[PDB]
Amino acid sequence: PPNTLFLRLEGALQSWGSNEAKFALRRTADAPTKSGVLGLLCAAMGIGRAEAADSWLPKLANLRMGVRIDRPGIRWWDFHTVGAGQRTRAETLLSRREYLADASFLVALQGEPELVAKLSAALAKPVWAIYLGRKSCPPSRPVCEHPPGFYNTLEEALSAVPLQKRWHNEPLPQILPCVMDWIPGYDGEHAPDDAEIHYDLPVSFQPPRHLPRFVIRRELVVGEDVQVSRETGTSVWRPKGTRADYNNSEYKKVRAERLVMDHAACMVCKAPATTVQHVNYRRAGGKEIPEDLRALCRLCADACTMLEYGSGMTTNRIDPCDPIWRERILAKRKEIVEFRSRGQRF
Amino acid sequence: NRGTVDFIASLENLKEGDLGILRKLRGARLDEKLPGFDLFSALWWPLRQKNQRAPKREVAWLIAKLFAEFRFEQREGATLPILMGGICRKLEPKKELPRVLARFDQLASLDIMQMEEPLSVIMGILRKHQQVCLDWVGLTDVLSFWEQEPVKREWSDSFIKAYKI
Amino acid sequence: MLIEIHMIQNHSPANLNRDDLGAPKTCYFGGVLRSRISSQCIKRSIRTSNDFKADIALCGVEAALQVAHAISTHIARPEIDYFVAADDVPGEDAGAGHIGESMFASACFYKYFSIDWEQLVKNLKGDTNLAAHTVGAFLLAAAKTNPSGKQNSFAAHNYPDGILVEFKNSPISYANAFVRPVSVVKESDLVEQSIGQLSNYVNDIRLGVIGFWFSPNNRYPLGYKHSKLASRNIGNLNELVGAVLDYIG
Amino acid sequence: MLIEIHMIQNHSPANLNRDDLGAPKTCYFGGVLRSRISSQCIKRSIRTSNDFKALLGGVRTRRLADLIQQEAGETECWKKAQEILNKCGFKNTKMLVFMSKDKIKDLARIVLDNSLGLTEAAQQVANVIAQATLAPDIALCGRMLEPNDKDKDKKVKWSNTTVEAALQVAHAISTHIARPEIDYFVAADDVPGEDAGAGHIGESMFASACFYKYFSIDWEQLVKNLKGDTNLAAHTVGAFLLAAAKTNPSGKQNSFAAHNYPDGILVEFKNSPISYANAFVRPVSVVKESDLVEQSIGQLSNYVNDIRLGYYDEQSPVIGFWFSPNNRYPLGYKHSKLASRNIGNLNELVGAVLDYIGGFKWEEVQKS
DNA sequence: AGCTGGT
RNA sequence: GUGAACCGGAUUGCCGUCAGGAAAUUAGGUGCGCUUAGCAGUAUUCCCCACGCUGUGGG
DNA sequence: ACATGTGTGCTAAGCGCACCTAATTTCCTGACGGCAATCCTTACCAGCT
Ligand SMILES: [Mg+2]
Repeated sequence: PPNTLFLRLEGALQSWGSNEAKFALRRTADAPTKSGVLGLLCAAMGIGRAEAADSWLPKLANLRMGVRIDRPGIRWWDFHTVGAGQRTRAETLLSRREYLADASFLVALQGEPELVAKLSAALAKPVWAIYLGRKSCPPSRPVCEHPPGFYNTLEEALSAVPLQKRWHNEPLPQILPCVMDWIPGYDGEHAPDDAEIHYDLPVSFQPPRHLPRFVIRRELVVGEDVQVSRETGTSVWRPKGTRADYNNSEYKKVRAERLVMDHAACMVCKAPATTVQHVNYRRAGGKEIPEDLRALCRLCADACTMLEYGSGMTTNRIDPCDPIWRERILAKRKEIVEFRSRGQRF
Repeated sequence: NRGTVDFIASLENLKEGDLGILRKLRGARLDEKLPGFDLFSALWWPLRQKNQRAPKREVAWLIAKLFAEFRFEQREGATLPILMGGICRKLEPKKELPRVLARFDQLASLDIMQMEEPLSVIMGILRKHQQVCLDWVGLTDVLSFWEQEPVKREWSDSFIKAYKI
Repeated sequence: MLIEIHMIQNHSPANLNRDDLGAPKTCYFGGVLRSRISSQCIKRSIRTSNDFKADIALCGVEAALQVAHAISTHIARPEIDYFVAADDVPGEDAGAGHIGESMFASACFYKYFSIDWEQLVKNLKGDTNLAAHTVGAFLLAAAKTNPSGKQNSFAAHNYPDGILVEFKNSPISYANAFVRPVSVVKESDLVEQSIGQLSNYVNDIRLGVIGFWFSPNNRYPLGYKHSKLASRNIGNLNELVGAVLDYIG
Repeated sequence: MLIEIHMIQNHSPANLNRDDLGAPKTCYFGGVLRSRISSQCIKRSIRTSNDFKALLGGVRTRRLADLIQQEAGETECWKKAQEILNKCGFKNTKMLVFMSKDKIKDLARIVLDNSLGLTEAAQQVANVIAQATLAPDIALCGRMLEPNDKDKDKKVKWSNTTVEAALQVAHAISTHIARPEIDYFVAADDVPGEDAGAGHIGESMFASACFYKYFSIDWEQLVKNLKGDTNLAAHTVGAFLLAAAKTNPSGKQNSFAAHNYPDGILVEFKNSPISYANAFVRPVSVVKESDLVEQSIGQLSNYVNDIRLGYYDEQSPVIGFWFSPNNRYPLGYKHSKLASRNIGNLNELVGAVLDYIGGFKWEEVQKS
């Protein structure tokens, strides 16, 4: 019953060639051509060369299809200098290539579910290094997206698939152009006088011989059948770190462990202890292991806050065990003793 | 935000001796003098347990030092790139306008800690032009997120918008 | 089975790929202009020198490679130069040269590679373990010699920092990680922010294989959690080469 | 075999290089602004250095006919020389031409003055220009020559002018955020007047930065373009080492006498060069302890650690050097004890690198 | 005797 | 594998060369921290071995 | 990054400032230098293989 798979063409660069390229100006078209997705199809089966001409192009040449523009990518031109007889003589051959940049597409393939069922297990697992119609243009999205289903008409299938969104505040095309083939509703029907001819229909493959086809423009506004999709997936890293946990339930109980592990005493300037300091801020602590804290008296923990609050805040901590952060701690404690105003709090 | 407003209002409560010792700590971190750290702790600790959103610590320390040095008053709608730019229209475009303009653009490519002296010269020419109001809350929450380029470009476009009018 | 060498590569300021008028080449992605080197340039740079030749079945049955255009993780920043060639013989005035202008760009790049099962076995050359030997050469030969360019005046041969190798068979470039160009926040590096963006994309898509990860002396972890998003946070020269060798066979 | 020479130089407030508008050169490395010194300025200052004078043997002139006319007491050949040059391929007084100085002087003088021809005279002058490769400054910096195809003769040819550069000087990248500073100067009018003002109020921009300077020698290229000899090659390598450690770019040094010396040398012998630009992708922000030089050296040594273990090349180890004068600035302050031959001199490292080059000594080679 | 690099 | 393959825009470069930001400045005047206090005390001193049950080894 | 280690036993209330104030003149650079090629032919002809 699922008669259609929605091919997902999306990458940094892509190009399906137009007809106006025999010489060094090689161009593309503003739609994935029929033999610009059938080449992907033939690569996805793992064959190529002259095998596609028989039983692979006519195996679906009787089958209509439609394409959708998620966003119209702009046309980019890349300089390309073929070296000819250089890595004949050093005469450098010249060229220019056309690239469609940042364009997403959605092709339909409708009519029957046996070939679509064979084709559904052809996009993800079977490969012959599939790309976006150009050999050096990678598909940036899983092509096997948009799972198949029954939607009887071309517009229903082409509009009954959710439309993605990359970031939240992103402009979205409210009109989605649709490229559709010609439907012979009755025998002897003549094409409407707006249907341009596209020459994307191979009858052989190597060397390329071609047939033309009729292409009908069509339109799709968002809202009636197509709609935006859930985005999620935060593209903002900003390295994580918790902070400011007085007590959930596991600070009351975990302060005492190093309080009386060190026998109710300080560690640097040994004396009756009050509080606990934290070293190795890998996690600021909702769940704290008992080999990282440091039960330590009031004045030298105030000196620890001296040294931490000044200069960098960071995630590296003091660790008053290795004697390189010693003179500063004692000096700060000395000015704490000399200059603390208890009546002015803290 | 409902957290930075309390910080600015508590800063406006500070008496002469406290902001004097804050004035003496220009360009100096909050460690080499005990009373400066004590004042900063008193100003900075109690606003985290009452409201869930607080500014960054370095932004708070720098803003406290600059506030003590300059002593403006808090008024909505008086951010830096409006008064800046308003004073740039009162200039000769030939020579002095590029001078003051480059002095302003120096801020857009600096990290939070090193902006004490460029903000000092910007607020010095603001004081020379007799500016009393400065949106300390607005400056603080555009400075605590100064590392994202949208707010920097919005601040610059605010300067452009105030300059063309 | 398919080999995806997702590779990051920072670059010290130097122009590498030049268009007609001499600018660094550019691409369009994510609604911004980003710097670009052409896939032909880096692919020829993988050839044409003997250090990699230590391979004609792989860049010629045609050839066996999918090399992508080097998409910058951030926006393009083309700069310009101004050179004066001196006269060095005392004339009536000073200055003699072309007094032209050059132009350069510093960027952090990304690329994606593809070597399939039969695309490496039918490559063959003469062995069946060659389908592991040549790949094992490749996984660090792709990060062996920066191309070429104006190196005699802009010397830049910065080795890459963070290298991915995946054995996922579905060919998908992770360029959608760089849909938003990478901004810089003071506490992390540009390469570290780009690698965090790549990690953040890695934790996605698996919802709907492994992660073989390279970090030299593991300075760059793929995720700041014990639940590592690659689970193979190791790497030292040919250790990864041999591990891919006995991953394939 | 190729040699890497790395420096980390902190400089006084100075303007060693400017663009057309007069600003110090800047590059966007790692997403932030880094102060830049152009490679060509360093190459020129090392060319004109006071120790290269025994080896300075290249001339880049368009006034070749003036050079011919200077060494002729009474035989005025300056229009004949000009037309010989004008049909050589240069079309005007010409474009810039690179050659050896004394060779072109004497033998272009003898090949120009004789009244034996005008067409073959230009052809042999062009051949003398093209064969002028006996100079190691041309061998280091490199030279091509392209004459016009319009203002020439169909009977005049040009040989292959292929000379490869045996030196890749990198641009000196600052180890931190560039802080470009604006200098305001006036010009005093010496005589007084009514106005009591300046003769010229002007603009100058200066930048104080710790520059990561980076050079590289292709010694194999240095001898494949300097013919079969190695004595001149070793002398040039020693001369560059002395010059680079001893001379500074001749920018606004009369106004900013920043003649400070490189506080770091890293010479490592391998067949795959590396710049430590990625050692400072993270900008170096100083702390209260230590200084900018030490923090930069610390980040550099961290990078040397994970490219000597993570990117280890133990097939060809590092022969990493220093110029730590009596160990004032050590590299391995925490872990990196891989500096195999940390010394505190300059002639010692010169002699050492020419020793791993081959069987040479510092004093014997210094005669070519 | 033809061929190929130059005009 | 496909209007698609396989594919460098390459080499040569000092922006240099002249520059006081100088002339002038009271930081000004007003102010109480202050009302109240034994560092003493036998009738269980928290203990553990430990005495004819208060001497005896210490936490 | 106040709380939590009380240990015979650790108070506390009233009180916290107003206003005049910020100036100008003029001064601001001339010249010299700016790349050539090579990315389809009036195609046969003679140096010589
Ligand atoms: Mg203590």
